[PDB]
Amino acid sequence: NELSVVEAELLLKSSDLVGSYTTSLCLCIVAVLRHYHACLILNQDQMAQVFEGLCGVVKHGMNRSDGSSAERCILAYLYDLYTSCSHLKNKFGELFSDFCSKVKNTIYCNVEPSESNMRWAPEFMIDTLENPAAHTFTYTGLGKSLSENPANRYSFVCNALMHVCVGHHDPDRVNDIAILCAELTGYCKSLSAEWLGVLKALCCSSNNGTCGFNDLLCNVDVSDLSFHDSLATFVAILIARQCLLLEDLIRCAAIPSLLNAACSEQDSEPGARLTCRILLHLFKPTVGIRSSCDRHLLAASQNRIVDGAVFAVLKAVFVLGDAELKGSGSVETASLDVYAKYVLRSICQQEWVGERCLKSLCEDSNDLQDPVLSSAQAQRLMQLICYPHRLLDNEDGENPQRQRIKRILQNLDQWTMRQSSLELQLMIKQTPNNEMNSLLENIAKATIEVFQQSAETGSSPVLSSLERSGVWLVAPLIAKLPTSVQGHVLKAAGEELEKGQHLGSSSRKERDRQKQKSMSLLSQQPFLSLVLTCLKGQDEQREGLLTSLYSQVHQIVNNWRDPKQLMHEALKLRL
Amino acid sequence: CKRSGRHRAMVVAKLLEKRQAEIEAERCGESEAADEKGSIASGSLSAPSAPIFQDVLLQFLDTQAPMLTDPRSESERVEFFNLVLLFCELIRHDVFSHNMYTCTLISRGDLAFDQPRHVQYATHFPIPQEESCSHECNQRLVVLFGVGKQRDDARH
Amino acid sequence: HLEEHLEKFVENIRQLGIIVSDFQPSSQAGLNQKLNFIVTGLQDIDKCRQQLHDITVPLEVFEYIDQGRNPQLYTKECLERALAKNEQVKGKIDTMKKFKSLLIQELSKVFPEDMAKYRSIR
Repeated sequence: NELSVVEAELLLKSSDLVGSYTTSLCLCIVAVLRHYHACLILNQDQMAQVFEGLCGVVKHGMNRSDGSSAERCILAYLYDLYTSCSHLKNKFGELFSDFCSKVKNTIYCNVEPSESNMRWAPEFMIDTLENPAAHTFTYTGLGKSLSENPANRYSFVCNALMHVCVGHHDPDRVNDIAILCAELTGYCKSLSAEWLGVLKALCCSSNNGTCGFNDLLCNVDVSDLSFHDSLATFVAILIARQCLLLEDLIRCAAIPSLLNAACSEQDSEPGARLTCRILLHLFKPTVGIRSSCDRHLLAASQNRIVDGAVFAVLKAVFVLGDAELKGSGSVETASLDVYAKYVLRSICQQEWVGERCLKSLCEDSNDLQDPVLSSAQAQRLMQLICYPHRLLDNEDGENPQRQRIKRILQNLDQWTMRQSSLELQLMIKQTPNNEMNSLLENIAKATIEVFQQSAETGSSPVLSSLERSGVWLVAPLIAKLPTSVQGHVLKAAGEELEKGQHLGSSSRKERDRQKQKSMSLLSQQPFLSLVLTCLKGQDEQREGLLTSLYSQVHQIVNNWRDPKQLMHEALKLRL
Repeated sequence: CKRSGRHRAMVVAKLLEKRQAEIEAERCGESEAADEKGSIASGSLSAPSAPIFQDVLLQFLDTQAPMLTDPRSESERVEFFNLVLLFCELIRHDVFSHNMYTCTLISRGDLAFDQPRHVQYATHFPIPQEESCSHECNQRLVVLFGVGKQRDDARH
Repeated sequence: HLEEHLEKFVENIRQLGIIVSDFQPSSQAGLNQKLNFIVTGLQDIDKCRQQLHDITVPLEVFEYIDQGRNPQLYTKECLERALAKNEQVKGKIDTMKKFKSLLIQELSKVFPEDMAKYRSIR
């Protein structure tokens, strides 16, 4: 915040550090502060000086319209703090009205992109592309050449992709050529609208005409799968300055590559592998950057995007693992069916992805509303969302949905509360309207064994005793379930209390141990807690559970003729 | 360990740094006027010595760490990683009664005598309150680790 | 020296025993009394070592540390008064120098012959 006074003091001394040391290293401060935006936005007293301090430093830059990318990105973060707080609208609302139109006009280049058909020459503007590694190229004049002709930006992209693959793959050199690519793209106002082909033609290698600009496929090799690590890092720094928007990135890059991933032969099966790598590192030898802020720019830049694309990413991952491949050729020479599944597990092995998806499904179940998935193929899919390192479950029986229920209830704890409850509530809409009876018998036999396993745990602090006694936990999970489920299990809880007296056939030896278990079921307060929530909204469930209260009250009045007053509360609970 | 993000960790310290001193202080001033009952209340004088404050919440958290000092198990490592920063920000915002938070660990440190967890606690808890007082911060760091001057080289 | 280390260990053991006795001592609380006795023995050994050293201290620093005064600040006033009196006598000497300078030039201007004779004599 107090670099503004330093800028005002050192303006008169007039070194080269004006606009450079207080702005380029300011972005390093910005990158850490953007990455911890949630801590700053939480408390509303320290951050008020931050917007005041950031404004006073760049108070000679409110009226920018053709500035550099680093000048725009800090002012984009100035827009980010202003947008993420309504209380910043009050004190600097007078200096934002002129600031709103000039900043947003750079970002509002939303239009159908230029579909020009210039005959692609692989030699255009060879002066910069001959050796851009040297610092002899002044970078203020390079942006003037790109601004006068849009075709200069196209030819710069075409030949730089030749240099990253043919040349040595050092991680330090590719960072420097990405920095000049990032600053020159954000140097002018409307350079983000011309990216229509390279985001598709780098991956779509089996269309040949639908994308255009065939020099993108021509001058570089496709089968090499080593320089795309540098390419994925290069576009990661490129998107970190908001040079790649997301309003038409789906129309330009994503859905052309989705059809060419799963439904492709070996002509674009390495191209199908290129679909995986550009999206795996988009949100998550190796490109080892020394700057730790550069490894955390993408996590900082992810705050402006939402969960509106991850389910679309994992949609094509399943279909890439669904359409069988045999002509592949063990990382890439094997099939891309299992390699898509490797992407599927490693995405949810990230702890950020698992918590962010489960809170979204708790908000609304429309994240996984796509009917492309089958029954059991979707059932294992959210189990990856439930747990990444889980074993692959067994094959289906006559009741595939019932076996999915029984596995999650054998291992109940507090931490898997919502993902178990999410697994139930997706299953009532995935079951069609002709076969709820199939789901009704699925919740018949799977819930009577819950009643057995609640008895089995009964037969053989608070939180440690809670997780061994998940019948305490399943009743709030039942409480999330709709009223058809509780009405159905009252029939299920009714019939097990009917057979409690009838087992043994009034034996001297066999009935009494079963009747010992029957009054034991009365003794466990889980069983009353299971049914007291169930007494709301039931029309015919009287006769079932009261058969237990028939014979239990009959024996105790004969047992009373025989711990002085322990049975008194045992009689209040039936009242 | 399942859900993470230390934006939650800042909230719980900041949900409770001000609430422990603004709803108990309304009843502390009621206790501050009626705390003079004979020699026993004068011998204690709990309210005028220090305001009444929410305390002894540290004893719910010291039990849940058998050997929580290792990264070899992945789930409990981020449990321990969250544990020390949460203990740090209670001291940073003065969330807890640090007058008695210190004395309990002194009593645990004194009555302690593969190392025991109370030795593992005071070794690895980060206190951000620096240069406050030598009789509270500096002299506490010395006496909690036995006798021996080889620790001064790591100080160097 | 080792007497200071023994006194510091004595203070640390006394503070630890005070904290242990203030709390509920579950273990053998006689270990604290043994630590206090060892502290007293170390203090006696330090007294014997200082008796071999034969170090002398005046009593004014005792009420200074009763106020809590660090020895460094007592040395501050010691060096301050030494330098101040040095400056005072230096200023007195310099004023004496300029006074006899006016004496020499006055005796030269009114009495040239005997002043020149004494200049020859020295």
